[PDB]
Amino acid sequence: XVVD
Amino acid sequence: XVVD
Amino acid sequence: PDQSKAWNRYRLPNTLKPDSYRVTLRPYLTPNDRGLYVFKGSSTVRFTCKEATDVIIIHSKKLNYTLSQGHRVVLRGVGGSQPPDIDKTELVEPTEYLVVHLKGSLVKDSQYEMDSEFEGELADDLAGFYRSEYMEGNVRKVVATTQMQAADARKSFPCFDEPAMKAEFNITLIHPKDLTALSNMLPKGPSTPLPEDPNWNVTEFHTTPKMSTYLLAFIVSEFDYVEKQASNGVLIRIWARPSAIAAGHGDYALNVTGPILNFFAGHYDTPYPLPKSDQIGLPDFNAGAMENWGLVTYRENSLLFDPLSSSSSNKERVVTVIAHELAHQWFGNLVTIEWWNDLWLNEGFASYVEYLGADYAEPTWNLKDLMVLNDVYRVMAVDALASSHPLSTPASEINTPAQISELFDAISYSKGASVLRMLSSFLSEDVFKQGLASYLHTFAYQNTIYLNLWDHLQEAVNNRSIQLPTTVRDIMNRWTLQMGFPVITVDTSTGTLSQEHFLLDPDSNVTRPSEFNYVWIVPITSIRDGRQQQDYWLIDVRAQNDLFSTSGNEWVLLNLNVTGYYRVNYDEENWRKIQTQLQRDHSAIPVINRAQIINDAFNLASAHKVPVTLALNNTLFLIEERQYMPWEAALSSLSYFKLMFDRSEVYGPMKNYLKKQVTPLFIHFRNNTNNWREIPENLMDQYSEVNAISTACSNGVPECEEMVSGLFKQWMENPNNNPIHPNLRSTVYCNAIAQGGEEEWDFAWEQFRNATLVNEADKLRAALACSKELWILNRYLSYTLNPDLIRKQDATSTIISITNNVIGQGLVWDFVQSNWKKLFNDYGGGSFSFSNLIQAVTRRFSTEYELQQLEQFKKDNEETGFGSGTRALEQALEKTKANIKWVKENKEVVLQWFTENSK
Amino acid sequence: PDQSKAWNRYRLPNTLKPDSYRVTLRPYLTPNDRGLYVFKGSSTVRFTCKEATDVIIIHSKKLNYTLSQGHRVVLRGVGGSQPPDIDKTELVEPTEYLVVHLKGSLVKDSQYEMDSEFEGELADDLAGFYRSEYMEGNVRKVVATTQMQAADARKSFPCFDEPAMKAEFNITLIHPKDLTALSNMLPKGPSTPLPEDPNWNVTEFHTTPKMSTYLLAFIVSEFDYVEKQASNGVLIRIWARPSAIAAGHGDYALNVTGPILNFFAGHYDTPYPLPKSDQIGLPDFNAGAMENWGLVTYRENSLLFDPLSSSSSNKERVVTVIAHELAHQWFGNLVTIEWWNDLWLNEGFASYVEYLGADYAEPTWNLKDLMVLNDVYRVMAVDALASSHPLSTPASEINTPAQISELFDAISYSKGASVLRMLSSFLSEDVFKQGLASYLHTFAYQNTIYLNLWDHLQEAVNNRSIQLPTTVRDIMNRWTLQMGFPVITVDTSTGTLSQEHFLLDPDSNVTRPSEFNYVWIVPITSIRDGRQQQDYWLIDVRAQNDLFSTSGNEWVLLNLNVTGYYRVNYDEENWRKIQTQLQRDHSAIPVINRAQIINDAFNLASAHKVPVTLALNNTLFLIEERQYMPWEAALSSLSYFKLMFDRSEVYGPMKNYLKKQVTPLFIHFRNNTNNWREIPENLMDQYSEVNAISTACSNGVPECEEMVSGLFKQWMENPNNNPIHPNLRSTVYCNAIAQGGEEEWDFAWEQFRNATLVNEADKLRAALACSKELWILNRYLSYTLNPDLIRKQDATSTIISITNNVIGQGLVWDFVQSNWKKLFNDYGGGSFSFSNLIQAVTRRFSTEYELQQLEQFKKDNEETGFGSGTRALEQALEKTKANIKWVKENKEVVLQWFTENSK
Ligand SMILES: *[C@@H]1O[C@H](CO)[C@@H](O[C@@H]2O[C@H](CO)[C@@H](O)[C@H](O)[C@H]2NC(C)=O)[C@H](O)[C@H]1NC(C)=O
Ligand SMILES: *[C@@H]1O[C@H](CO)[C@@H](O[C@@H]2O[C@H](CO)[C@@H](O)[C@H](O)[C@H]2NC(C)=O)[C@H](O)[C@H]1NC(C)=O
Ligand SMILES: *[C@@H]1O[C@H](CO)[C@@H](O[C@@H]2O[C@H](CO)[C@@H](O)[C@H](O)[C@H]2NC(C)=O)[C@H](O)[C@H]1NC(C)=O
Ligand SMILES: *[C@@H]1O[C@H](CO)[C@@H](O[C@@H]2O[C@H](CO)[C@@H](O)[C@H](O)[C@H]2NC(C)=O)[C@H](O)[C@H]1NC(C)=O
Ligand SMILES: *[C@@H]1O[C@H](CO)[C@@H](O)[C@H](O)[C@H]1NC(C)=O
Ligand SMILES: *[C@@H]1O[C@H](CO)[C@@H](O)[C@H](O)[C@H]1NC(C)=O
Ligand SMILES: *[C@@H]1O[C@H](CO)[C@@H](O)[C@H](O)[C@H]1NC(C)=O
Ligand SMILES: *[C@@H]1O[C@H](CO)[C@@H](O)[C@H](O)[C@H]1NC(C)=O
Ligand SMILES: *[C@@H]1O[C@H](CO)[C@@H](O)[C@H](O)[C@H]1NC(C)=O
Ligand SMILES: *[C@@H]1O[C@H](CO)[C@@H](O)[C@H](O)[C@H]1NC(C)=O
Ligand SMILES: *[C@@H]1O[C@H](CO)[C@@H](O)[C@H](O)[C@H]1NC(C)=O
Ligand SMILES: *[C@@H]1O[C@H](CO)[C@@H](O)[C@H](O)[C@H]1NC(C)=O
Ligand SMILES: [Zn+2]
Ligand SMILES: [Zn+2]
Repeated sequence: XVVD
Repeated sequence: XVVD
Repeated sequence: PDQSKAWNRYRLPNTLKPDSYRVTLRPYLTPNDRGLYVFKGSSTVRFTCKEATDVIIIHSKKLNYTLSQGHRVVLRGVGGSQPPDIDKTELVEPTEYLVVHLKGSLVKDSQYEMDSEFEGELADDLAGFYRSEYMEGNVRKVVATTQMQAADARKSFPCFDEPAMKAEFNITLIHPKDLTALSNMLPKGPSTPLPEDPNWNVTEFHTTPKMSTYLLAFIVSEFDYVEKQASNGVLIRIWARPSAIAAGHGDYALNVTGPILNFFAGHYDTPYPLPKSDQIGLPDFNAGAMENWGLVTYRENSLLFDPLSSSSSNKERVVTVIAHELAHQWFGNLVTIEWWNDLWLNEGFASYVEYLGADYAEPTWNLKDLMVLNDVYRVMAVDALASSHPLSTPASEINTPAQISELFDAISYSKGASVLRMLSSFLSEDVFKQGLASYLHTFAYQNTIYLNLWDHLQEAVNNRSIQLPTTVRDIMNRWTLQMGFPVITVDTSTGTLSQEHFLLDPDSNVTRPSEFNYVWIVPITSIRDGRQQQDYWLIDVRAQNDLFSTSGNEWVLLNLNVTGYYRVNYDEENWRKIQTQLQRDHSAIPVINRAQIINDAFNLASAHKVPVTLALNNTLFLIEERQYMPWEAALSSLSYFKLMFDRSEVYGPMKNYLKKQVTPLFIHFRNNTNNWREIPENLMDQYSEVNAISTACSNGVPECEEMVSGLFKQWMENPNNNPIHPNLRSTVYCNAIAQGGEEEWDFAWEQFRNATLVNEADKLRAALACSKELWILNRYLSYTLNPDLIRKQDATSTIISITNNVIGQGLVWDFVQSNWKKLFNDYGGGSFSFSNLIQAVTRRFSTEYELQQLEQFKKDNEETGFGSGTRALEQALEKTKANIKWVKENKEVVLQWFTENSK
Repeated sequence: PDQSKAWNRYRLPNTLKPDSYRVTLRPYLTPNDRGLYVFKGSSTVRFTCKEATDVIIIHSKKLNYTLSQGHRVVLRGVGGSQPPDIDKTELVEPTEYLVVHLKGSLVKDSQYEMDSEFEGELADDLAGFYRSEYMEGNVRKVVATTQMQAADARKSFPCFDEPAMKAEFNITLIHPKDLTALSNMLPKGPSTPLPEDPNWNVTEFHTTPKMSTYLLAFIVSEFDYVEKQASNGVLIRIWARPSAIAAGHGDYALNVTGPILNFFAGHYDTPYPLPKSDQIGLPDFNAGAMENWGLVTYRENSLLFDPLSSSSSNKERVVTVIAHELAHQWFGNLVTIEWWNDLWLNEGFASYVEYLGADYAEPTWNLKDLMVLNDVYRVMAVDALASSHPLSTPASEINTPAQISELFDAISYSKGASVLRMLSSFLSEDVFKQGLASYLHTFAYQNTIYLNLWDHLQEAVNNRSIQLPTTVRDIMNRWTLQMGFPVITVDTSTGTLSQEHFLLDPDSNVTRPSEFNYVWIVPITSIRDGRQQQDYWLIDVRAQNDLFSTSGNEWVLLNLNVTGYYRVNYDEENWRKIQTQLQRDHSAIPVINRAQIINDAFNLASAHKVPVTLALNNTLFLIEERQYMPWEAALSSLSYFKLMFDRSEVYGPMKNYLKKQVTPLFIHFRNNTNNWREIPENLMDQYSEVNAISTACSNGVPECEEMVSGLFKQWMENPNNNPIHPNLRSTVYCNAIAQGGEEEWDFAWEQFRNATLVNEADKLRAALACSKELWILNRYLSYTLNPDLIRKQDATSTIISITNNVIGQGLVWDFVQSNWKKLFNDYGGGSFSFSNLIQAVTRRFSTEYELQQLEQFKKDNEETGFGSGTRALEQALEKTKANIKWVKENKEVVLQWFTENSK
């Protein structure tokens, strides 16, 4: 994962 | 009574 | 508590009836070593035993007794009666009694006297004998003053405190030698020094007429006055703080009071029997004014008037409130309600008759017309609910002080006034006043119920050989004993009329049965193409008459000048003809009926009786309407749309529509006033101008925003030279604060704190609630609860102003849910204005979420209860449920209509 | 369900272990007669029986099976095994299994193959094999694409869908002949026409390495690309919508991707083993990016970059996100977590290593320093709660997909990064990377737990003869297996240090026991009057060392450049010396430590460890601070004050204080940029400028309000010639909307709807939430829920922007309470960003009223539960209770401080  |  | 004991029941026994009282009261206007202001008193009541009894039950509230001869009171014989010994006394707090248990029974038709010595707090609580405070420079002035109505005479001395227990009162006030004592009557002989301490004087007053306890007044102050003997020989004095009197601010009251008193005496062929009528303005006062017989009390903003700083609206308030309280000298004082369930016999009368008196004093203002907006349409809002109540509620339902105070409401006042307006219309005022003169003559110094009124109006009808479809009683019982009012629906194709009980929510549950089946006997006036037709009486649920049939281009309208307490619907073809008339030449329809067309259609739309687009279409002509009344009716009806939609996508288009509709009127006034240098000559045009500014600025007319911000800035630059005409101040202040920031708010707050006129302080106090900043509204809410900053008399009024602001809604509702005990106990939970707070905070509710909060609020506060706001909570639940459904049904159609008509 | 049955338990049995899979998938990119987009597939999994069993339990989610030979699957032998017959199959929905019940038992250490044929919806749900949509002119383009992490591979084909079940995968995609098929590997031979229908092609891909199911990617599109072979021989391609590629918007990604990949390969002495690494940007994507091995997927705003319209901040996001996902090729793909409880081994590593890669590509930006704000202080907020969790949670607590998704949080990412930053600091990066190279070599194509990491770092320590106070395991277990971090308190009179677990609320209840007693082994760096001292290790709760003793004018500070994961407190005399230094010459303290002094003191004040006025006094020097970092630390800490006070009397004075503090900086930038014509050269100065504008405008600097409104107006007058530099757009748009009205909002909304850059749309989408009008915020909230207006990927992010607005608080909280099932089911209740929504809507709560709503919300939704937001709800309850107490204790002192210091 970036969660954003 | 005026209540006002 | 045990209901089998008389002292646990709220109504007094019928066993004892007072004849007369002497009361001595001594207020202490400096604090004691405890920091408390107190009053000390004594009383003797002479009373007649009507039925043998071994208990004396008398009202007593927050009084401490000095023991005498071993008990709280002493009981003595009169005319040879020989009363039993006292066993013991008790104070029963819920029912507010002193209970004197006797060792034997009193004798039927014998008199007795009971002596008491007592002390109470002269509290800042605006009830009973209480204290009011003001500053003269840095000197604290403390006034002892009274408010007894409804149930607070018992807070000053023990008494049989119900309105039908009339008696004569012999008042003595003991007061500092430098201060003036006032009461209902004139002083009896000179004021003498107190023997124990010559720093105090003793002032005894002449005996009152036979009268109700709630009308007693006792005042100790250093006020000044102006005076003038009225043309009927009665002495009028206007009393107020010395600086106000010196400034001339009592002069307008002096100009109008005596002339109105004389007018009423002539109109009702019934003299005012007392030697004087004092009008006095108090710095701290719960209500607006109070009709105490011989000593009428007022808030300062209701009595005083400054021609250089008060608005025309303020001037109208002064003359109307004076006229109202003077009306009560006849309808309330001379003749008094038997019990509070029939309160409209006092308040409905004063609310109608005030216009006659005010019109007498100011004949160029055309005040009588304002009844349609200020009474008829005002009360129809609540009287279209299933949880409304009849004008005369059954007496057995009205028992507690909370239930009594609750009735000082739109029904008792404005429906009372509306039904009397209707009655005057179908009888004629000549026949009406003839029956009233008879009523007043017969029942002078006594008490009445609604039936007594009908009997005397009938006597006048019978003398004039006036033919009605039935007796006055049977007509008027329909309007008095069942709640609500009819909508009269006309089919102009056939000339059929029908009536049904008008409910804002079709699905609401009317649980109060009516022995009249919610059918009325209705006097119907009408016009055809502007020409008045013959009158008609609708007696059945449906009828047919060619008066109501049209063909070709003809239109009809019912209820000319809205004299009748009913709404009107038509077939859609007649509505379209009315709308065509409004486009062709709106002046062809009487101005009051233009207001009617707008207000009725909006209400009908809510009830699913016309499409909402029909009601909105009725507002299209307003773009060329200059009259105050139709615009005010529209703005009043659209208030509901704002409450429903100002947190929604509908609001932009709504504002765009109002901006479009008001711009030409705003520009008209800009030009006509020579760029705001002048105000219109006519009062209604003055009011139209104020509404045009308010509406233009609220809805984003750029010229208006620039004007108000410019004027307020000019004032900030020259604080001692206010450039804003008094008529414009409320709206300029509010909108300048809304458009501005912390700097404008802080300036207005300092102006409020430093105010030397109640009228000016009031305008600033309302304006400060117009901030769009949540942090500022929160800070302001904290000030409303601080009696050093905002007088207690003004706390809940200011809270209401905050909740009316869309940004203040969540803030105040959350506060009310979180602080219910505090508000209930300390902010008038059992008094007159509490329903107003509940109404204001809940009227936006239109969601299941808010409904669930309201239901939980009811559940969570069961133990405290809701005091004089109990019915208002039931009404709020009903309206919220109606609102959820209405928004669902109307939001899309309304969004589209405002979008498509605002361009 | 019955817990004794293996198919009702969330973890797979250990009885079967897959070896390899072939999967064929065929998406249908036009709707069927039902209006559904579907995909059809087949699979064969070869697996080894590890323990005799009569059931095959395999993951399957939202798949429908085509019966073959009488059952949902076919079971075959391998290498002579002879499997039993299938009895029946079932789908068990809660645990997401296909369960194959057998008539006998499989044999230990034998292989079997299972064949399936299936169909699923190619839904717009951003999970599994799903559809993404965009427009090219008026032509609808539909893309089939994937997101498997954490637990959605099973939504595309049946598989043993846990990360330690590694296997090789043989992928075939059947797709329209005109569209390109992409997967992890390169195609195996040419794409051939489908025999049944030559309008479709068949593309088979080379076998993957041994890898986890969550890393599989399958994409069918008509995207274009740019390409370049990296210096390590690996082919890099950047894929996106044709118009973006043609415009050059993939060029920045191409500039940095290969060089970063090569950098990591060298730094960790471990080659990237695959022939290519595709980067691809999707129009609809749940997360920010995803490290699929060989096919890295991104939101457009994370990969594409327009040098003429994207900001410097956007550019930093692109290089850092690319660096992050590339870091995972080593830390996550080659070496993979054994189970999700140890997620930081993937995400904490990528979060730290991203800075090394980004710094390599952009060495002038000094990005590594941003770790202090973006990781350390970011995570310390939640890690100071009793309801935080250890970096490595016990594996037995992490079972459901909701519990797994919940761990993609500030702990796993930013605490992971912080602890690695600390470890690198005390080991040196040379020793650190040596141990990591060993770790990667040993565990390549396998799975690890935290202990495996310590063993390999220990090997490097032992080889270098580095002496530590104990083993790497025992030091690092303190930071990994217990939650929280210490505050280190220094008494500079005596040189004593002590540590205790830092809790924001002293009264909070830590219920998770620690076998380490919440005592840490802490590497302590320090400076004395700006000169670095010898390093120290604090091993006990208290110690004494002359390193920490001062006399005369000397000051000390601990944690130079905040390399250690701890906060620091001092005796008040040392704090006063620090404040004196800040007044005398603030440049004498390293810039990171100026941020530290501010952020630590504010947190300490909350915990009652310093007076709040000490923390506020630490902000006084900011009036002459030009550096980005200390200002950003202050603004971050003061965010809490805004949340606590922006609905209160404290807010005016707070804004007045910030206005005063920022005005000279704002004026400095006005002058230095030649009236906003230029931007600073240095990245940190660019960020300082943006914060100065944002802060000036939010807090009422008149020159700022005029500037932003002027620029936005100029843009409205020339829509195709935007005069606002990209760096300034977010703040200018937001503040111009806040200062304006319906006209500005409508203009920005149309710009958003017509946007042709995700970076531009994102700035507008956030700005629209800055309206001060409640009706506009309500209307905007309704748009967030309409997928035709705001893409589903952006719905909850936009809701968060609305609730951050003080006027949006009540609106959104009431909406969340009223729509919980809808949000839970349709807006990612089991996914990554759900905790963010709960956190945002509750962080203002500071009243008993709001606490009671939150508690009732928990009770009312017990049955639905809170999915991946469960811990966030517990944290919200803890914080709300702390906030009520903090406001009570601090509101008066804070009001007075801001009032007295803002003048
Ligand atoms: C209140 O004052 C009135 C008037 O002085 C008193 O009325 C007198 O009462 C006496 C004794 O009963 C009668 O004989 C007189 O005829 C009354 N005079 C008048 C003018 O009515 C009355 O008693 C006083 N009441 C109290 C309780 O003190
Ligand atoms: C409110 O007025 C609108 C506008 O006049 C009415 O809609 C029109 O109705 C006429 C006659 O039926 C049509 O021929 C027009 O085309 C309509 N115009 C538009 C713009 O829609 C509407 O009917 C009125 N509402 C009601 C309840 O009568
Ligand atoms: C996936 O493809 C690989 C590579 O073609 C297959 O691996 C071969 O498997 C056979 C049969 O078991 C072995 O004899 C060969 O040695 C393997 N080749 C290599 C290079 O490993 C694998 O069988 C395929 N898996 C599935 C399920 O189809
Ligand atoms: C924050 O700073 C204020 C202002 O300097 C401190 O209050 C002062 O303290 C000194 C030394 O004790 C006094 O002599 C001054 O008279 C104070 N000035 C004012 C304006 O109050 C305050 O102590 C600081 N806060 C903390 C916690 O140290
Ligand atoms: C009345 O008595 C109660 C009980 O002693 C006391 O608290 C109160 O102050 C008294 N009121 C006055 C006005 O003295
Ligand atoms: C007080 O008493 C004296 C008589 O001793 C009198 O002259 C004076 O006017 C009285 N004052 C008031 C205000 O009643
Ligand atoms: C009262 O009447 C007088 C005489 O008619 C008049 O001059 C004066 O303006 C009036 N005062 C007020 C305040 O209206
Ligand atoms: C009605 O007429 C009678 C007889 O003339 C008269 O005594 C009475 O007062 C009148 N009543 C009314 C209400 O006019
Ligand atoms: C799977 O089967 C269910 C039940 O028949 C059906 O509702 C659903 O549409 C199917 N899914 C697909 C993608 O065909
Ligand atoms: C589809 O198949 C043909 C071979 O028949 C090939 O030339 C073509 O490039 C393929 N296209 C794609 C996009 O895979
Ligand atoms: C990529 O690198 C080239 C060559 O160094 C440079 O000219 C170009 O500006 C860069 N592109 C971007 C978008 O930064
Ligand atoms: C440690 O040294 C040994 C012996 O030289 C070497 O084989 C091993 O790879 C080294 N390990 C690390 C982590 O450097
Ligand atoms: Zn990651
Ligand atoms: Zn009245």
